[PDB]
Parts: sequence; C-alpha cells; structure tokens
Amino acid sequence: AKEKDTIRTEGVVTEALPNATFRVKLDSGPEILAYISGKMRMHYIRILPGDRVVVEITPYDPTRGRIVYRK
Amino acid sequence: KEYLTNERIRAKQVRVVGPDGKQLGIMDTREALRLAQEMDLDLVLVGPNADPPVARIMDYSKWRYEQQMAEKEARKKAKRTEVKSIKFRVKIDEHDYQTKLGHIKRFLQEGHKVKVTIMFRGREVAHPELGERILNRVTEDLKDLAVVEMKPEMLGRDMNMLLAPVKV
Ligand SMILES: [Mg+2]
Repeated sequence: AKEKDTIRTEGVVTEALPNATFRVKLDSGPEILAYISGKMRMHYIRILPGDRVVVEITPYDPTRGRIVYRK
Repeated sequence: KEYLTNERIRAKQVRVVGPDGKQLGIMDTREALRLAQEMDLDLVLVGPNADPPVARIMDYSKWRYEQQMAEKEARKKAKRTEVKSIKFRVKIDEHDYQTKLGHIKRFLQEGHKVKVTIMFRGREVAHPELGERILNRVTEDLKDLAVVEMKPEMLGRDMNMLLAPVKV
C-alpha cells in the first residue's frame, strides 16, 4: 500500500548529534529528532548545523523525522 | 653587550678611557694594554665606529657578569607572559566548553593574553554566527577577568579573538 501520509516539511538544523541524528528547527514549528537519509550518507553529503534540510515526518509521531534532501 | 677586549684590539691608537669613565687622551694599543695591566683591569675596544677607535679599562669579566645578572632580570620579564592559544570548534558541546572556559580563566589569572581561536572546515554560512555564539558568551563569562582586544576576525579558514586580562 505504502501509506504516503509522509510530511515533507523543511527545517534549518539547530544541532548535531551522533549517527547523523539532528535536532532541526522547522519552518513548520517544532525541533524534533530527525535522523539522516541513507542516500545522503551514501553520497557523503555532510549535514552541518545551520542548514535548510527537508525533514520528512510520520503522522504516528512527528517528534521523530527523517532528513531527505541536501540542505 | 658583547664587546672587544685587551688582546682582540688591533686599533693602533685608542682614545683611552680609564677605569671609571676617564679622559686621559689618545694612547697606543700597547700603551693602553700596559695601562690596563698597571691597574690589572681589562681595556675594552667598545667602539671601532668612534674617533681614534676607542678602548676602555674596566673589570670586563666582572662587568659582563653584572650585566648578565641585571639582564637576567630584564630577560625573565621580557617574555613575562605571552599568548596562550585555545582552538574551539563550530559544534562544541557543553562540558568541553566549560573546560575550555576554565583553562582560559586560569591563563588570565596567570597573566597571559589569550587567543580565543576557531578552526573551520567547509560550510562558512552559519560559521561567523556560531563563532559569535561561543566567543562572545565566553568573553561575557570572563568580563570580570578579561578585556576584548580583538573581536570576531577572519583569517580565511579560521577565526580569531584576543583576551588580555583586566589588571596589569
Ligand atoms: Mg509524502
């Protein structure tokens, strides 16, 4: 089925954490745990604090996200 | 400081200067040496730049020792605290920051000027702001102990600030 409820909202990176997990403050409002894309990791695209990435968000829990796009 | 003495002298006629700052006249090198011997002291060709290139009786060795003693005091106080450098980084976490701050405080107490420096990599966008966030805060914390002499200043791949202490 792939539930396409996936919330494609932008956020500027507040903070860096390990394993490429990042508190990113959103255009939407909150700062929530959002970890990297696999794609980005593969491509070695270094997320650094102060960047407008696209944090994909689950409707089950927005408090965790997933970074999609390169800054 | 390092002068030319008794048997180093080839200046034929020296405008002789006695033990204390005397003016006897223009004596031959040999004559000057003889005079020195008479007092037992050391005749010092202090200047070949002068008028009849000049040699001056003194206890050269002793004088030098004295100078060194005096100079030692000066030389010890010549360095007398320089620059301690600390390299922060754009990310910086809290305990580390605290540690750094403590170090800086210690340095200030000791008496040294402090290069509060940041090394950078890529991503120059948030860079200066981030630096400010650290550095200015740090300065504020040590406002009781330190004075800003250099502000957020660029070196290209870096950034640098300076904190001399408050009281000399
Ligand atoms: Mg979607």
